[PDB]
Amino acid sequence: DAPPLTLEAIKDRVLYVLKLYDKIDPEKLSVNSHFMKDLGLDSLDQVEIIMAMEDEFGFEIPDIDAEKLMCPQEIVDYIADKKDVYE
Amino acid sequence: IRLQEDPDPEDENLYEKNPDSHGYDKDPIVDLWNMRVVFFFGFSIVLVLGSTFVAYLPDYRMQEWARREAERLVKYREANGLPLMESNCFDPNKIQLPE
Amino acid sequence: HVTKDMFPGPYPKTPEERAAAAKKYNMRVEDYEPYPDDGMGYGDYPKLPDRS
Amino acid sequence: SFPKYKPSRLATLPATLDPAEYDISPETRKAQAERLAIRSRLKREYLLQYNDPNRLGVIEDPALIRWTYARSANIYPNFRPTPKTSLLGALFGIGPLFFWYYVFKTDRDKKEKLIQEGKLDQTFNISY
Amino acid sequence: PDSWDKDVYPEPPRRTPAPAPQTSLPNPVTYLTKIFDLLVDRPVTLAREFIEQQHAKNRYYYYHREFRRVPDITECEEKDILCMFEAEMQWRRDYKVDQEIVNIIQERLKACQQREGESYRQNCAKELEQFTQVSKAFQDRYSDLGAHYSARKCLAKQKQRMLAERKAAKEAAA
Amino acid sequence: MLKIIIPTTMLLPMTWMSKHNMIWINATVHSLLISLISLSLLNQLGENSLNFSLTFFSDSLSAPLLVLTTWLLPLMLMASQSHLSKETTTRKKLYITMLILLQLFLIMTFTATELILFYILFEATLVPTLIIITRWGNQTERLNAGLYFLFYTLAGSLPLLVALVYIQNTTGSLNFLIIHYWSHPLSNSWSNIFMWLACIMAFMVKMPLYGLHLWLPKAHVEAPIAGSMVLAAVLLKLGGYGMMRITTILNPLTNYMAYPFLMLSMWGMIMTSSICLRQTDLKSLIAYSSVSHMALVIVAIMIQTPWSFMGATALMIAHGLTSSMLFCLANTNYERVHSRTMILARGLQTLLPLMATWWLVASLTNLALPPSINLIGELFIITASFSWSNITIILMGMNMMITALYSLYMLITTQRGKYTHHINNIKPSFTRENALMALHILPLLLLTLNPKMILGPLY
Amino acid sequence: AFSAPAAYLTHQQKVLRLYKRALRHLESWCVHRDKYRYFACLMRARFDEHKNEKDMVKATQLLRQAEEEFWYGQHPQPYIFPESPGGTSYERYECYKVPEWCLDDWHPSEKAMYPDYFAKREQWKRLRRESWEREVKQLQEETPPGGPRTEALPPARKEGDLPPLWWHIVTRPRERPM
Amino acid sequence: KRLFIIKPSGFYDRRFLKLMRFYILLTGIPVAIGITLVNVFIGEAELADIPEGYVPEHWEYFKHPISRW
Ligand SMILES: CCCCCCCCCCCCCCCCCC(=O)OC[C@H](COP(=O)([O-])OCC[N+](C)(C)C)OC(=O)CCCCCCCCCCCCCCCCC
Ligand SMILES: CCCCCCCCCCCCCCCCC[C@@H](O)O[C@H](CO[C@H](O)CCCCCCCCCCCCCCC)COP(=O)(O)OCC[N+](C)(C)C
Ligand SMILES: CCCCCCCC/C=C\CCCCCCCC(=O)O[C@H](COC(=O)CCCCCCC/C=C/CCCCCCCC)COP(=O)(O)OCCN
Ligand SMILES: *P(=O)(O)OCC(C)(C)[C@H](O)C(=O)NCCC(=O)NCCSC(=O)CCCCCCCCCCCCC
Repeated sequence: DAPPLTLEAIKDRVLYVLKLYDKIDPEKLSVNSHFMKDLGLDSLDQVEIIMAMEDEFGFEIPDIDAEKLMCPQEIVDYIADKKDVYE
Repeated sequence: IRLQEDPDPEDENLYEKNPDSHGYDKDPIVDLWNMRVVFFFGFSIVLVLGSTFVAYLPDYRMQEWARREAERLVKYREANGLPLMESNCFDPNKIQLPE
Repeated sequence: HVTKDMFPGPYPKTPEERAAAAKKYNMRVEDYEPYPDDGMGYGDYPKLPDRS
Repeated sequence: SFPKYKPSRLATLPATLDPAEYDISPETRKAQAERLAIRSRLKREYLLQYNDPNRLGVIEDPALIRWTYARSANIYPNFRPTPKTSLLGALFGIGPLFFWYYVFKTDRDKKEKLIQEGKLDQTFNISY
Repeated sequence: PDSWDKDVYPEPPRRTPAPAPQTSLPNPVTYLTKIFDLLVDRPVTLAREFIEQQHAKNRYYYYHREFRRVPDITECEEKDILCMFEAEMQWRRDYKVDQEIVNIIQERLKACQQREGESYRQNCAKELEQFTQVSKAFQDRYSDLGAHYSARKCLAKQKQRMLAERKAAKEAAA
Repeated sequence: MLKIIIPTTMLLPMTWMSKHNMIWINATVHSLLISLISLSLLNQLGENSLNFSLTFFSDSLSAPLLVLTTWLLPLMLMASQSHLSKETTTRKKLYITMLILLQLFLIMTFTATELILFYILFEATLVPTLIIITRWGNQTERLNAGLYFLFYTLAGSLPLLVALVYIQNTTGSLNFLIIHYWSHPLSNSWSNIFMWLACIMAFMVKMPLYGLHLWLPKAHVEAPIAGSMVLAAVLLKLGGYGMMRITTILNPLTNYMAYPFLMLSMWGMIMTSSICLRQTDLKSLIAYSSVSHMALVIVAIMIQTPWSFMGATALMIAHGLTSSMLFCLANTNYERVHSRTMILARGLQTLLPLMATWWLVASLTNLALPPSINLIGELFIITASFSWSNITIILMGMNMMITALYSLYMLITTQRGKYTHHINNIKPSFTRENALMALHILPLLLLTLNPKMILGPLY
Repeated sequence: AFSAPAAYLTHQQKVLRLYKRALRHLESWCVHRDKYRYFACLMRARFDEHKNEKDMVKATQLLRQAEEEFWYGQHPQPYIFPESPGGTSYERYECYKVPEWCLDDWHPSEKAMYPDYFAKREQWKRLRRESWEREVKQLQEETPPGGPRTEALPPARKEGDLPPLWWHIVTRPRERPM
Repeated sequence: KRLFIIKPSGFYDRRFLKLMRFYILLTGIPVAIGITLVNVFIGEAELADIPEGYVPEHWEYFKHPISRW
């Protein structure tokens, strides 16, 4: 019924959420932008980003895996792997 | 070790050597005919023929006979004003009480 | 492949028996604790926390 | 400040409210590491067997075998007729029998006495 | 069909009020009844006519078996196995006939209650009294004789009841 | 009855002279033919039994049991085909010979007209069952199971032999017709109490009765599939048939001696259902369910009312069929995974749909779903017990609730859930197994359609 | 679920999990988005106020008090995502998940109904059977003499190898198998 | 895109179902046809009083033609 997800759509949506975040400069934001190394965030900000992704995609990321997603590309890979997206 | 014992053999799968196996025998023809005789005899003969035989068994329990006799007795009793069911099974004249 | 020494046995009395029982059940010796010897037939089976 | 949560048998204490979860000694860390090591060893053995391509059957579980053996075939050899076991067995095996015997005997005696006195409504009772 | 005895199975005369419509609207029940008669009743009537014509081609009869009367357990001597057997068989046949009589009376009662409908508590009180009498007599005869009931046990029960009645009558008029 | 007896004694030489690869086919075909022949015994009279000769007679209680035995033999043959693939020809022929001898002894036991011949055959059934269990069982406990079974039965039945010979000396004959027509009341004295105890205790140990029942789980768990099928379906009904036959001469003392056994049977229903609630073995669950149903039959026989005997007979037949089907399903699951633990294999509805359907139907029949003959018998027994007293309704209600609970519990545990990941030898169900389940289940529904054939002689 | 657990949770992990739980329960209480944003900002203000604390004993005491406050003030019926454990759609499709070992029990006619799929399946089976020895050798080379200390598996060091114990992870059933 | 649906082998269960249906209908259909033909062309016996000085048989005491046979 619902249209299937794709890698490009997942990347677009996660970058959309990150660009809507007010503590991230959209011009310096890319899929390889580390949240703490080159974006200057901290643990609480990373937790809030993970929660925003959970709200965006309508599913919960366990805390054991959420503490390791430090890149938009990593978030995309996790979502695609969980949703069984291969294209 | 304590004995010169054979190792436990692996269980054989009937579907490996015969994908059309019915599970009766490892020989294909014997398996097929075992299945055929079991199905034919059991299902067809026993089920269908025994079921219709039991359904059309004669009324040796005399249920319909008892119903007809009851109808006749009820008609005779209520036609003559007699009670439908008697007070006693036996005759007090023939019964002699001890006294 | 299970041997005769891998089955539950009597209540462990000496500390060596307790260590052997803990090793049998793949538990730490400190974490191992059997049921009290009230004659209820539990044996040396560990008394794990009553959670679900 | 806030009302305290009181744990019970069926309402066990949560892990975040356990006082021992905040008083950690260096020995506790060693115990946790040992537990993790045991779990990892068991997991490695199971995963090797599970991912073996030539395996065809059921991976026998010694823990399951021990549980089934202890619950069924290991009870009597480890039974001693202590006073507790004697009293519990006598109670739970005899008391219900005499209780039901007394109840049914009283009920049937009352019914029989009523029948003998001829004050029990037995009309339309032709199926017993 | 009416292949049963009206006296054995009584039925009060059927009074159906005549249709007296007070409106100009057509009757859907009447139209559907006409449709049902045209589509179902006529074909099933034709099929039954054909089947009954085929049955009348070869007509054969079956009979109701008549059983002779034999001396009963009261006349049977003690330890006389043949007479006891005959009396027991006769008693069992009588028991089955009495059971079917009770069934007939119960069927009468059920039919009368359903027929009367909303005024059953008064209209079908004649069947209730007949059922009460039949049930009382049946209970007094074949009361709790057990699963191993026999003509001898029924005779013993009757003798006990007769003795009790005689003692009550004596203590009343004595 | 010779027209049924002789074909079994011809099954024996046919089995021993048939070819090595035709033994199963010949045995199954001719067992089915013998069952069809034995179907003619259902044409019973309404007043007296069918007296073929001075030795054998058939009644409305004997006929359904004979039909059940003759129908159960080929199913046991199919199960034996299942689990005896690698056996030698001589040992397979010996197994078939044991089954045939057991069936012949059961037929003669059900059709015997005298109590002493009935006892002789009813004790003769012990030898083939003991041999089958202790020879073709799979685990170590088969020897202990055989010892328990044999000694429970014999300790029960020897005082029965003493009582029978005493009764013959006192009265003149042990012929059932004579002891029924010439029956006299039993006085309330110690000697009569002990004679009653001898007979009843023999049949209750055979039944079994709660407290005298450990041999039943021991033997049924450790027996092979055919042994379990014959132990649960027919051999348990020897006690009920004997009690329904022997109670003719025990009145009115039965009205006074029935209290301990009634209380034992009802509390045993409750206790065995509760045990079924927490069993880690499937065969043990089925065995304890059998114990509960037989306790209900005991209650019916002891209260001894015309509405209780019909329920007793119907429940015996229904329980025999249902227990045989349950044991067959459990044996299929065991042969797939080589373990009797219930929680070992799950997701069997995902892996095997048709077997899930068979499990659903068997569990529905076990919990007495209307209008099945299981429910018919249970409801008749409950109504008779209610007439007896008005707290038996409470006991029966709680027993029925727990029965439904454990039946659906075993169904959900075995069939529903997530399949075990490391069990990758679940092959598709065989046509033989599917046909076995169908042949178990269809007669139950046909008897539901026509229930007057299994309601005993008091119908 | 994809990550091997550690022996224990550090203080940072404990406080982060408490923060996420508190935010989720606050969202459950504050249904509307603006109200939730206001109170989530207040909650993060509290966390940032307590963020800088050199005294670990005091930090642990604050964490314990915060956990007690959360347990007292938690939502009795918190929002749960449908597919998450405890959700209304949790484990809904577990009955539709069938494995490839079931898939290889098919009849030849059924297999012939899908000719192209089973060629690739045979290729996958050969690939699995040609790597097991290398996988077990790599696993036994890298383990300490005592045994594994964690549930983390090594990757494939060589170019022609595959990460050990990969078959079931790769061939697990799809989240919507039917 | 169409994805392969992994299912357990239903061929054997379907084959068993078709075999059971065939073997039940192998003789069930002739039995039903025979019963219908007997009921249509050979109706049930009609109850009649026993003729004077006549001794019938048991099948003459039964009604349905199949039961009499
Ligand atoms: C299954 C194995 C069976 C083995 C033994 C088979 C023995 C067959 C013996 C020959 C058949 C005799 C039938 C009765 C002949 C008519 C006269 C009579 O006595 O009628 C009595 C009674 C009543 O007869 P009546 O004497 O009242 O008069 C009727 C009117 N006339 C005189 C014209 C006959 O019944 C009938 O007449 C109806 C008979 C119906 C027969 C069909 C229904 C049963 C079907 C059974 C199928 C099973 C296989 C059968 C194979 C053989 C078929 C023929
Ligand atoms: C489709 C879904 C099925 C499952 C759900 C069930 C839903 C209801 C389905 C109902 C289907 C049947 C309805 C139509 C029934 C027609 C047949 C029926 O009317 O006849 C029955 C008869 O059926 C048979 O008697 C059943 C036979 C049962 C015995 C079979 C034994 C086979 C051998 C197996 C041995 C097993 C041993 C077990 C211990 C004995 C009832 O007897 P009766 O109506 O009056 O006979 C009429 C003939 N008269 C008039 C001359 C008397
Ligand atoms: C006044 C209102 C009563 C309401 C009843 C409520 C239920 C309470 C009754 C049952 C509770 C259990 C009591 C019986 C069980 C024995 C208790 C026990 O096990 O004690 C033993 C030691 O044995 C004793 O202490 C015995 C004391 C109690 C004896 C009671 C009198 C004995 C009764 C004799 C009759 C026995 C047969 C009864 C049935 C006969 C047929 C009716 C050791 O206990 P531990 O668990 O190790 O330590 C725990 C400390 N809290
Ligand atoms: P990030 O990696 O940048 O690092 C941040 C952390 C917090 C890990 C710090 O590095 C750190 O450890 N700092 C010192 C330790 C510390 O801050 N301890 C105290 C923090 S917990 C605390 O203060 C929580 C109190 C307020 C929240 C209480 C929750 C109760 C509300 C429940 C409501 C539920 C329903 C509404």
